[PDB]
Amino acid sequence: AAPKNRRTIEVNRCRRRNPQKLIKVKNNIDVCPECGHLKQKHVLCAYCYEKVCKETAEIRRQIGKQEGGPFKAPTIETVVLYTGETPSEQDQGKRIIERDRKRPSWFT
Amino acid sequence: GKSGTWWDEHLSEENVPFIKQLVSDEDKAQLASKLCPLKDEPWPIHPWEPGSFRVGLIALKLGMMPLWTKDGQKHVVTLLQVQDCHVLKYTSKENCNGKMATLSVGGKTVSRFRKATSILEFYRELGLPPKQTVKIFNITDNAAIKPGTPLYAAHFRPGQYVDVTAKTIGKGFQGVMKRWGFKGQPATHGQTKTHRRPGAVATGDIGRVWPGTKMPGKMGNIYRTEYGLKVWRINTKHNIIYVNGSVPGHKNCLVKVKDSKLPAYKDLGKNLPFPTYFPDGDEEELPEDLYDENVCQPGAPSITFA
Amino acid sequence: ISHGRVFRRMGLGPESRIHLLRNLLTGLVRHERIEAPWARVDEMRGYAEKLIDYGKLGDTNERAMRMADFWLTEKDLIPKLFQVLAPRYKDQTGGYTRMLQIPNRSLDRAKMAVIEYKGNCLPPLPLPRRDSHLTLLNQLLQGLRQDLRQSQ
Amino acid sequence: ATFILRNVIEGQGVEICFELYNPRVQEIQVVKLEKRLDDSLLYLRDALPEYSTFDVNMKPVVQEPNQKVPVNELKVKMKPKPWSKRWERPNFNIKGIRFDLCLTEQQMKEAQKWNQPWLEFDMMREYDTSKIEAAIWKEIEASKRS
Amino acid sequence: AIQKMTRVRVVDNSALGNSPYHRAPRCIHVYKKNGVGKVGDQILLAIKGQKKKALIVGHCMPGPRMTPRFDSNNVVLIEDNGNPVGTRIKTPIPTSLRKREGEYSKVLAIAQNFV
RNA sequence: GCUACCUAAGAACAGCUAAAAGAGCACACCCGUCUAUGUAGCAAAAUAGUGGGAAGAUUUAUAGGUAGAGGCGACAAACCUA
RNA sequence: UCUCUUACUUUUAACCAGUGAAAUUGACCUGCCCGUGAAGAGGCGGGCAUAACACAGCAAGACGAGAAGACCCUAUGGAGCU
RNA sequence: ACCUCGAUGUUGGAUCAGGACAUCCCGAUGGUGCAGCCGCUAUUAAAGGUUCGUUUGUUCAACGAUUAAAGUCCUACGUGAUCUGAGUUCAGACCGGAGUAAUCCAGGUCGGUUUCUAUCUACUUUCAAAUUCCUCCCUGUACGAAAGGACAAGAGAAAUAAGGCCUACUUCACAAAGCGCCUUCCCCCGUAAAUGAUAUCAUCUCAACUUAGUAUUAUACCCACACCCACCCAAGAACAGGGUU
Ligand SMILES: [Mg+2]
Ligand SMILES: [Mg+2]
Ligand SMILES: [Mg+2]
Ligand SMILES: [Mg+2]
Ligand SMILES: [Mg+2]
Ligand SMILES: [Mg+2]
Ligand SMILES: [Mg+2]
Ligand SMILES: [Mg+2]
Ligand SMILES: [Mg+2]
Ligand SMILES: [Mg+2]
Ligand SMILES: [Mg+2]
Ligand SMILES: [Mg+2]
Ligand SMILES: [Mg+2]
Ligand SMILES: [Mg+2]
Ligand SMILES: [Mg+2]
Ligand SMILES: [Mg+2]
Ligand SMILES: [Mg+2]
Ligand SMILES: [Mg+2]
Ligand SMILES: [Mg+2]
Ligand SMILES: [Mg+2]
Ligand SMILES: [Mg+2]
Ligand SMILES: [Mg+2]
Ligand SMILES: [Mg+2]
Ligand SMILES: [Mg+2]
Ligand SMILES: [Mg+2]
Ligand SMILES: [Mg+2]
Ligand SMILES: [Mg+2]
Ligand SMILES: [Mg+2]
Ligand SMILES: [Mg+2]
Ligand SMILES: [Mg+2]
Ligand SMILES: [Zn+2]
Repeated sequence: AAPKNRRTIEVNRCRRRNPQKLIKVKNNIDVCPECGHLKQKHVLCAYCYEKVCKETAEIRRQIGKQEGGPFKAPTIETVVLYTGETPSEQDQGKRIIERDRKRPSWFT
Repeated sequence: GKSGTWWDEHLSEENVPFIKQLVSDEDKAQLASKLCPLKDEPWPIHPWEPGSFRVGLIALKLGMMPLWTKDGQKHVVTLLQVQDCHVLKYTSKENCNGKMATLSVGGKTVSRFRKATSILEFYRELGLPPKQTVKIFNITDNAAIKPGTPLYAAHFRPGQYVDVTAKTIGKGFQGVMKRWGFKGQPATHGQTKTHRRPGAVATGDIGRVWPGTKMPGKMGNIYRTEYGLKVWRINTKHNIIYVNGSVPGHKNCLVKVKDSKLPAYKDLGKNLPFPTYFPDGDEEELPEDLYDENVCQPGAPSITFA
Repeated sequence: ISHGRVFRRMGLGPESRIHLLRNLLTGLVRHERIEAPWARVDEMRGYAEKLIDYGKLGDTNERAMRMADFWLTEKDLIPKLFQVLAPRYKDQTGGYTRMLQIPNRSLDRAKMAVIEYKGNCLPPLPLPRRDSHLTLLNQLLQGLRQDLRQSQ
Repeated sequence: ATFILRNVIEGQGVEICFELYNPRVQEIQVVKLEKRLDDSLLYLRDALPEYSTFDVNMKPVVQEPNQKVPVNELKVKMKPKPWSKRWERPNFNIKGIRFDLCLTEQQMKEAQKWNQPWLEFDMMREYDTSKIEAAIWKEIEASKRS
Repeated sequence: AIQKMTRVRVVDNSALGNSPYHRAPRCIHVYKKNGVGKVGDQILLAIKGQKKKALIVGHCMPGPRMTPRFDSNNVVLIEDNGNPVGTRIKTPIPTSLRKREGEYSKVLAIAQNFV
């Protein structure tokens, strides 16, 4: 195929400036009760997500430091702790993984 | 600006089931209130006339079950269940087109949270829960029925040809061979990218193509009217219609069944209820199943030839 | 035309798709938290439900043992799955593996999601909590409920 | 519900497709109740005629309905290699064909390439029928009682 | 379905189909509007380099429900006018051909077994 | 230095049948009869088999010589840096 | 291969993120019929036609794109063979 | 040789069809060297088909089996920005001939690269009111000398195209198709005849009118202006379509 003429700037404007190709304005942006870093409906907040991801990464680091080599997988449940907090009576058969910081207010 | 919202947005964990149960009881009470339309204020019933028509019904296509007759042949019937069928409004002759009157009939019941404001206002003024689809039947003048009466599947009797129309299964943007049924080029006979190509579309002297040229595109997403559908069995408890043949559409969909307009079946509804089958004024209880004088009943003691 | 058909294709065929789903299932059994596209995590949850069901059905069964040995390429996860995740859901049926949607990825901007089992020693994800039962609409609904209860 | 009966009549295979629910059927009688190693005997068309040949005037054997339905573990040979379908493919799963006196080792080796070990552990494609079976059993019991 | 150029076996007791030949008899034309032949149709069969009519008494594809399904294509020879060629039919003939009774009266009479 | 020819010193060819062989099938290897993909492609000539040869008129690493009123040529007016 | 095509996977197909062409372009606010013209008109006469703007497929026309045609003819312009 | 050698791709076949009658047919007339089924002449009507195959390179041409037919012409001797060159427009060679040789053959043969991402117009269900063969009482009747067989009506089974289905057969399975199943309803202008004057008979009327003699001013899909984050879908390229009690 080969054009016989040339498209004009008016045709280009009518083709690229149509409301179909323009980005639509979404109305799903709100605020978050906690922290508040501009979230969206049906979507988790990025701030708390990053916080829990960092916490899970630290817990996995501690577990790997306690386990040592690969190919382990204990046959008992696990429970994480923080500064202080004596182990309860119903947490005897579970693996204790203590950290080195205070307990956050969003983890009970 | 105003953002999107629904019905279960600003509710707690102990209010959504309460609202669901409340609206369920409300719609059940509204459906049970419109059970005896004859004892209220019914319109005067006119006798049957040879030059008149009646209003159809709205059913739901369940499935297709085989059926046998008494002579040994095997036919095919389709299940059409009528869940909830009522009349919405009534339009006079001098307000639609000056020819024949119309009736607004709705399909099965739905929820009140996913409908328009005008629809909810209309269904509140009428007194019935909202419906999925709305159909219109062209009737005469003496067949005027008061809006708000239940319509059961017992309105039809075994021995009448009806017409069922619905939305067929869409195939989307498909090729031309599967759509219009055009033949194709050979396979491995040295063909270079032409196994499913239409080829020519017009001629070289006209300089264009005709609009009535069969070309690939969307097909199947349309309503098709089926003719010549004889009923063989009428159910009363579950309200199931046994129409012969196939129904254009998929399963669990709302159809539109009405009387036939073929010239071979002009005036054949003289032995049928012209207004609407009322289970209150009939002073009799019809059996659970109404069989035809040619279909082999399931309780037959093994028919034998002689 | 794909009416009534799921089985979202991912790899170069059914074998590659099943291998990727098995790898995702093994990773979910090990780390208990994996971020991946919505279709991948959906299929992973759909397979993990039946995996938990088969692990709860019994341990001495050869069928469940072979299925656990096939769907787990790390071996050590089989005793864990049979002695931790099976006695945990002894009171539940098929209510587990909660799915939560995350925004996008900082690489190709793809829709992803994170799923995890119930309980979980790891801190729970920020669940989209509903409104409290003290707002105007909730208080009006509670008042209407109390009114209809006292009137009945 | 239909079923096909295979039988050789005067050196000619006749296959009738009856119906379990048909008004023309008079009475269904079982001559010999027994199971086999396969749930679909569609490979009898390519087998020897002496296996699918049964006497039409045979006397039905009567037994008690508590023998757990004895299974007949009898292998059937096959005609050369102009068969009807490729029964050597693993997707059919047939354990009643003698591949030692009909096919060689190279043919089996090249036919085992279409084996799908992942299909046996698909899990999601398994149709677990238990609650529906209990429901239909309760329904048929309630219909038979009164 | 018996169409054209089909290697069919004669099941009659005549001197044409039972005689050995270096080429199997094949059909060349079907007396029907379309090119699909079912049980109870007249077709042309070339036996020993000749031109003789034939009658389909049992193909191999399953038609309706209450019908037999033969493993081999059974065809009984027939002339122009209603006079069969063979006199002994050893192969069984289905009972679906008895609904005619007018054009194949002798073919159903010279038969033996029926299914 | 790609290709035609020649010269000196080297290397390559599993396995089976090996009839004694310018024997056969067949790895690596030499050339490319056909299908399918592209002709601004991976490529100013590619991708798999169906292909012929593969103990010799076979292929190849190194070095030298034959050039236009000519070189070479198991003769295609074929090749002599797309 | 066909009567008569069909069931699935990949490349590919439709959207999102960026690098990002080549051929080609007198300008276009670019519909159809009849008739005319350098003899085959979307721009000429008479009629029919008409709110505007993108996406997804096919070729009927714009005698569409690539090679100052290799076929026919001219050249007191060449070359090969005998 | 009138635009076309700063380029108009050339015979068929597959797919796709449009228009025209100088019409093979089913619709309707008159005559016959029309005794009835087989034929011919002249008129109106295009809503369709125009087969299954062989070999020779074919649009040409040859032969086997049907019904009403295997109809004609134009659309760049229709269609290569869709497909193949079997030859036709090259470079090689072989047979025969002309020619000292070179060289050539409307004499024959073997094989002889088939490139384009759609710019513009225009298209993407126009929703629909089909056609026909055979058999059964009439039928072995009018008719001839004998062969044979209808005009018309009623009923039952069937072929092409279109509109749908998975539950029963197949492809093989939480789906989609055909090899299986249902339906398809109205005509179309050319004669045969009363009265009547012009032309007191007679006269069917490019006079005023009466009968077949115009179907139809036809009937069903589909016609609520705005709740929309998200999930699902028999809906679907995006968008759009339906449900979330
Ligand atoms: Mg094809
Ligand atoms: Mg191809
Ligand atoms: Mg090519
Ligand atoms: Mg992919
Ligand atoms: Mg077969
Ligand atoms: Mg050489
Ligand atoms: Mg050798
Ligand atoms: Mg060799
Ligand atoms: Mg030479
Ligand atoms: Mg992009
Ligand atoms: Mg001028
Ligand atoms: Mg013009
Ligand atoms: Mg122009
Ligand atoms: Mg020039
Ligand atoms: Mg001169
Ligand atoms: Mg000169
Ligand atoms: Mg000079
Ligand atoms: Mg010179
Ligand atoms: Mg000129
Ligand atoms: Mg020219
Ligand atoms: Mg030009
Ligand atoms: Mg050009
Ligand atoms: Mg005419
Ligand atoms: Mg042919
Ligand atoms: Mg042409
Ligand atoms: Mg063209
Ligand atoms: Mg091309
Ligand atoms: Mg060759
Ligand atoms: Mg476009
Ligand atoms: Mg233009
Ligand atoms: Zn937050």
